[PDB]
Amino acid sequence: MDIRALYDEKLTTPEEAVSSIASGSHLSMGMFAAEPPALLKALADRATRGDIGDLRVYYFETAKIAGDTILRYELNNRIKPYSMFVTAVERALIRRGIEDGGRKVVNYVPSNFHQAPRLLAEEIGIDTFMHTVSPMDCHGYFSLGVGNDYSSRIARSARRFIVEVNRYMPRVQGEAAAIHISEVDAIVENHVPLIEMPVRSAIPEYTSISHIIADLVPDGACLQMGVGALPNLVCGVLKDRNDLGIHTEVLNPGLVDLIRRGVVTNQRKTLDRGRSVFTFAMGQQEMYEYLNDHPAIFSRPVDYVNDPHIIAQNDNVVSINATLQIDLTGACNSEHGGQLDFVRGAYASKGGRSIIATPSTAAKGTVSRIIPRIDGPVTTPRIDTHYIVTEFGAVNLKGLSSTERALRIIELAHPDFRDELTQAAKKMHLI
Amino acid sequence: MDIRALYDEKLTTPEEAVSSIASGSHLSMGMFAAEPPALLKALADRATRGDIGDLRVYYFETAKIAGDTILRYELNNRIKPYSMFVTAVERALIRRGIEDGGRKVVNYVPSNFHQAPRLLAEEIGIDTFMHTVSPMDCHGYFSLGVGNDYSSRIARSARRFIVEVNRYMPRVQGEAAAIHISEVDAIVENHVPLIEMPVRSAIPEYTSISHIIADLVPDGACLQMGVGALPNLVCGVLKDRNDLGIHTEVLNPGLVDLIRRGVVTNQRKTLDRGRSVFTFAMGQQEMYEYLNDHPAIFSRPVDYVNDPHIIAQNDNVVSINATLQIDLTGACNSEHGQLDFVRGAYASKGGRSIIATPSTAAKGTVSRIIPRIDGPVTTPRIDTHYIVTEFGAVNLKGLSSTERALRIIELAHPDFRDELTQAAKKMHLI
Repeated sequence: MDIRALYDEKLTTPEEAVSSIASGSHLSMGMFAAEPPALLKALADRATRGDIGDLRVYYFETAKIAGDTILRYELNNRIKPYSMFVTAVERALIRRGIEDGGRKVVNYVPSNFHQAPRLLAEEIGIDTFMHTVSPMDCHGYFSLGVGNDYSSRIARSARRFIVEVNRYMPRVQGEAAAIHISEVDAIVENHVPLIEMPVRSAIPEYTSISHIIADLVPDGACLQMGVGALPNLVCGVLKDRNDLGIHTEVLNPGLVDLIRRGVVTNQRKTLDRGRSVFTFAMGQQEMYEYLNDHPAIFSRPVDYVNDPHIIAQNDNVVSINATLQIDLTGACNSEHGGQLDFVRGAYASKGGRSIIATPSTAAKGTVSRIIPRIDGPVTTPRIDTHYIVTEFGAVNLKGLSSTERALRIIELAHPDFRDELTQAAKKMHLI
Repeated sequence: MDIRALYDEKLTTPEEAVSSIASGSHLSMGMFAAEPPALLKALADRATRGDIGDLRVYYFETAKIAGDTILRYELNNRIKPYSMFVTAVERALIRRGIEDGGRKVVNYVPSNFHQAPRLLAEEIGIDTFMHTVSPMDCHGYFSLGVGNDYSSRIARSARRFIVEVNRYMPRVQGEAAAIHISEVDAIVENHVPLIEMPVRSAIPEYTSISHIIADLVPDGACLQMGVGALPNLVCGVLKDRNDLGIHTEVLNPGLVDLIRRGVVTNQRKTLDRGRSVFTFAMGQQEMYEYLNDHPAIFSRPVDYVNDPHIIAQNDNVVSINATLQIDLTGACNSEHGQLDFVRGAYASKGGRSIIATPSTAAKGTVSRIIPRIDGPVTTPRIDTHYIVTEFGAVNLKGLSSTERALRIIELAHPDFRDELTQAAKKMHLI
């Protein structure tokens, strides 16, 4: 009942906060900007001093904060990274491990992001959860801010929950987004700016792509949008629209701009009418500040947002994702869970469209991103692909034969490669 | 108003019935036993006479009926197979084509079985549909019998619907399973036994395997069982359970036996309480006869039955499917459809998806546990729940790549664990 008394009792230093984490246990943390830099530096220091060991850390969407501290290659023998998604940080480790006599240093845990809450809480189990939070409000609640995802579940299921208060973390309204002090085991404070998503340059091809994509977005569309230069530009094209909605996996600066412009009203959604729904947020300082106390933005846990069945309840969903390669069948590959939840959900939505877009080439036009056959596991299976788009147009693949697929996909390739690809298709018997 | 008058008006010969189908149009037909033999023979003949061309046929689960009629190789240029699953019949055509001068002769259409009704009705478009049906009842309705699937949907969407009345087709109750006479364009009669799935004999491993699986089936389970001896036999170890339910893609003999025995009450299901749900059926004459007018069996369309969200509604779902290979990561491969239930069972409260296979093939000489699947998979590794061989069961959910590989190598036959362990080390699955 005395919230200022509980806060003072629980408030401590980063060093002391992480000091009681058991060796040989399971720890998890928020995603990206949610990762708590002061707590993680102190924990990394505990390993450096040889005072903790055999600590498994299970997580998604790592940022420079985790990579610079606990995930640093030298602590790999004491803090074991159990990544459930592989980003730039793990790729760097993976390469280092290969060069060190094919040593294994990342313990990839295959999973569905939409199942993360259940996997972490039930099959795996998380003993300690750490997350950056907004400042306590006058009723005693902290907000997970940029993060909802699996965090709102694991913050509660973990045997200890440690928070890092940071005034740069927006106070976001959402389902289980708010956590009462009575539910927090320790508090440290570190007011420092949130980590930013790098702003990436627009290549020329995105212009034609954004216009091709934009023709495929109807009024009343309910947007889900990934990150990058391409989706931002698309958001740029949609500024003249009206009455759009948002139900997105990640909330990004392009989408927020449409909110700021009054383009997104959410009045045509079936679920969460009136509110922009997302499961975690990434962007730049201007966007992070804008989320603070916004009543028309509402974070929800990932097992809700990325449930394809939930997605489909909104009419006219448009899912826009990027990929690196598309093959002649055409399966798509985004590497070299998130996305796939929305491909399925958007197709299921009434009037819904799933769009996957890529420029037709890479490397100053020397490499085709339209290829004969993806190498190994794919991102988007060919049975799920709906609409693909390059600077040369768009194709809806649903119901097309293998031959019809190969022929139409080749026509989206750069002219320099159509002859080469046509030959490959006959050799593969796609014809 | 007068059904007897409408019937005689529409009744005709297979020849005349199919004589009007336009060249260059799209046709589809029921699955398996639903494939109308008289109508399809008559259609194949038009192609032989050279009286029809450029006809695309879109379908799933070919049966020797279509295999021996419209699908015969010599007609490939006139009746074009647009296959949405690839089974034994298409393999044979495809192999023959390669021998006929690297000629492309089968068109594969990638799809989700549970999207089949929409893909076919809306993306592809179907003009003529043909399906075997039970005899007209005294209210003027035929039944799709052993077929619902996408058949219920396309019978209505096609410009023309042609039925083959067969007294051997059971009269089955289900959603849209009954078709009024005013919804039918033409009728032919051909009373002949339905196609049977071959009965297959058990191999010894199924005995250990069935036990391991049985032990994973909780009180009041809601079953889906995959076609084949393995699932058929696990049904057998369940002769003793009580209050089981059925919500399955295919209704097979093993499941029907549990119904016959009173083991299945469906009283613990949340959806379709009291009724066994399936989307199409395959078995032998004894099972087909048993379905006739059964009030506790209810077919529903595949876009309902195979919707993972629907599957999950029922508590304690158990999905038992078989496969040919499991790799060390470990995805599964069923080829030389079911993914919906792998997803649905895991989502069910108390649900389990089980995929099982003997650990070896070729008299113990080939391991069915392999390092990495060659090409595209059936069940992806992020979706696999429980995998079973005669050496035990493992729940893969939440396991790391190392944890997956180590427990999986122990499910391989001992002759192979070392050879497999070394491959894993080389792949850095370690």
